[PDB]
Amino acid sequence: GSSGSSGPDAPRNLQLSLPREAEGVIVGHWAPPIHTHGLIREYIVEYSRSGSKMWASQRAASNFTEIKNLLVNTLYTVRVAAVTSRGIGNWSDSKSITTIKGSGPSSG
Repeated sequence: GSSGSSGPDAPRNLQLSLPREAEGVIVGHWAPPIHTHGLIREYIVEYSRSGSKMWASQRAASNFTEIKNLLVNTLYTVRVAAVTSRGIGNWSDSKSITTIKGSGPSSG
């Protein structure tokens, strides 16, 4: 219900990055869980703007995903969770990453 016991079920080494060829996008990466109740069907990735009660979760075949449709120069919290035949398990150590507005030259 509410209680929670941190376990290996969830992934590790959560490192959020940004595509140098895509704006308002966040590439969340992680590692496989040390162990799992059963065969891992997939990995869900939930994200929400530091200032917004709206979390968006999506399915990811690999150990990473690409969260597009985001605001540049804005703190975004990402979190991955290992899914099993049953359902979603513990949530990985949520991480924060500040987006950027293009990684090009500076002219004005």
